[PDB]
Amino acid sequence: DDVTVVYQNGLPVISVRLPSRRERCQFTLKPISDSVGVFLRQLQEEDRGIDRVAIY
Amino acid sequence: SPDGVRVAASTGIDLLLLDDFKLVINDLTYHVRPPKRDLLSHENAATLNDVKTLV
Amino acid sequence: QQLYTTLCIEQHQLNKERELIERLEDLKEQLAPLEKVRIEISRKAEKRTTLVLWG
Ligand SMILES: CCCCCCCCCCCCCCCCC[C@@H](O)O[C@H](CO[C@H](O)CCCCCCCCCCCCCCC)COP(=O)(O)OCC[N+](C)(C)C
Repeated sequence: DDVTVVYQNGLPVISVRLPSRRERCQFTLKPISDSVGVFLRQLQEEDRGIDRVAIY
Repeated sequence: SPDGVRVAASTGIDLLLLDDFKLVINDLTYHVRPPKRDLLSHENAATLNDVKTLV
Repeated sequence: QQLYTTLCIEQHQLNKERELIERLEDLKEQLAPLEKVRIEISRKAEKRTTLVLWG
């Protein structure tokens, strides 16, 4: 599995695999109104087994 | 999504109702099929000519 | 409402205010060299006005 970023309706959709159920999940990002830490907060809200997140 | 990937809880409803989806409630998966408009004749100057004719 | 979503109008409005904020904070970029001269000129003009008042 990869992490795929595509564009739908002018917004980026990023499809990442969550660990606790091992099913993918797509996140719709807003390129102006949103930040990195709100994307990581949504990523920890979707699955509670994502205690450690980082982005480099 | 109909491909099988989950849809995160920050996705708006207006982005969700542009395609089919599946709704899982406890263990039953209901295949929701919303009434969608066309996307072939959805050139925006024609959709604005529909809004102009209706108003 | 199905045109407000497929044309991505909310990001267009936020792009518009981002353009306005950038134009405002770039008009304040070429002003800060000039006020360093203007404050000097106004200071050494008030320093000569108080001379004729006390005179
Ligand atoms: C630049 C280098 C420094 C120079 C330092 C030397 C300064 C030399 C002095 C120059 C004087 C300029 C200031 C003028 C002060 C005079 C005050 C005047 O009021 O005295 C009157 C006496 O009159 C004076 O003899 C001259 C009258 C003024 C006519 C000349 C005008 C000079 C103005 C030059 C521009 C400078 C700006 C003015 C600064 C206030 C008596 O008061 P009063 O009778 O009860 O007036 C009634 C009050 N009103 C006006 C509000 C109704």
